[PDB]
Amino acid sequence: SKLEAILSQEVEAEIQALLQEAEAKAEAVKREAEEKAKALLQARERALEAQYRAALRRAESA
Amino acid sequence: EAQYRERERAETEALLARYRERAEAEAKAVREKAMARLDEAVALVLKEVLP
Repeated sequence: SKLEAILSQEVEAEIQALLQEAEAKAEAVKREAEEKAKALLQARERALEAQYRAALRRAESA
Repeated sequence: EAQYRERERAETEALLARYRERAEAEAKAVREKAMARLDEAVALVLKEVLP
């Protein structure tokens, strides 16, 4: 029937909105985890490089 | 971290060995420079101590 198909289309629209919101939030989660793997890979690399440099400065001073 | 740790060990040892070698060379060089140049100054101190 007509309103039968209308209610079925409303259920399909709810499922569509649910899956689109799931895609958006999963993309945001993997994005922020990618930036935290990023910028953490920045911070510890710069810290260890500076530790290596300070060790070389102290060795040549000694 | 393992890579930069072993790089730190290798570079620090390889630089400190050259520092030890330059120290030994500098000490032997200043002794051999001072030894042949000696006996000029012993007359100076022996002349200025004595009245």
